[PDB]
Amino acid sequence: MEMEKEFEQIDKSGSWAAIYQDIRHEASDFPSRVAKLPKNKNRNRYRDVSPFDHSRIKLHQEDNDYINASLIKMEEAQRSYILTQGPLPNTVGHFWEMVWEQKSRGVVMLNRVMEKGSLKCAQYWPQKEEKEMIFEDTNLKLTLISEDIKSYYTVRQLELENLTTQETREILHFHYTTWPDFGVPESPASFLNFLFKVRESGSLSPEHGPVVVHCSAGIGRSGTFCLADTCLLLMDKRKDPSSVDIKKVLLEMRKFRMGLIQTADQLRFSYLAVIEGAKFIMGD
Repeated sequence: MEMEKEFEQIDKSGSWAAIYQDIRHEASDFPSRVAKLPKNKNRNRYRDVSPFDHSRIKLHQEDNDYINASLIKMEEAQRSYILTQGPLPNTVGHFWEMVWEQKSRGVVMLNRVMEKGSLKCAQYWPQKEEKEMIFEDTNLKLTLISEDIKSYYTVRQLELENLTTQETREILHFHYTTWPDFGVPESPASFLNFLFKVRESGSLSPEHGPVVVHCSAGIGRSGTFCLADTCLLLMDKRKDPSSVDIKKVLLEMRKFRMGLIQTADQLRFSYLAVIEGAKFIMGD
C-alpha cells in the first residue's frame, strides 16, 4: 500500500497512537545482560535504554569493553549505523575510542547540550581551535579545525589523533541544532536537507566505518534519522518503490536496538519525511 495513502488514512481516522502501540507490542526482546552489570551503572544515562548483547559495540580493551551503543546492519539497503546515547562525563573518552576503533568518518548529533533547562549530554568536542581536548583514559587528542554555522545545522571539521601511534584522522561533526524542545518539527524540509548534507560528505558510504549517530538516549530522533535514510534508499533500489513498508523496516531495525521511535508523533514525522523526500529520489 502506497504509504502516502496509508498516511491520509491514519490521519483522517486519528489512529496514530494505535499504530504505534502495535509496533511496541510486536518488537523484539533480546537480552542486555552486560549493560545491567553493576560495574557499568555509571556508563548508562537511562536505566530503561540498553544495548542488546548480540548487537552491542565492544571497546578494544581488556579492562571493560562496555559502551551504550548498538550496530544496526541493514542487509537489503546495504547500510550500517552505530546508534549511541549522548556521552556522559565518564564516557567521553570511550566515545572517541569507539569512533577510532570502528573507522567512522562522521558523527551525527541531533540534540543540544542543554534542552528544557537540563543537561542532555556532555560538551564532548572543543569549541576553540587553540583549546584542544586530551582524553587521558583512552590516549586520544581532539582538535577543532574549522566550523561552518548555518541556520538549521552546524558542520565541524575535527582532527582525532591516536597518541599511542601518532596516526591522525579527519572526523566530520554534523550537528542538527533546531529540533524543538517539545514535539517534532512542523515540516521535514530542514531535516531532509540535513540528511542529504551528511550523505554528500561520504560519511554514510561503504568505504568508511559506520556513521555514529546520537541524541540524548540514542533511540528517538536517532531512530528517525536512520529509518528515513534506509527507506529512501530502498525506494531507489527496488523495481516497485510503493512496496517499501516503513513499519516493517522499523521492526527490522528494532531487532538491533530497543525503543527506536519514542512517540506516535515521531512515527508520523518519519512518514512525512519519507513521503516528501521521495519527491527527489523518484526523479522529482
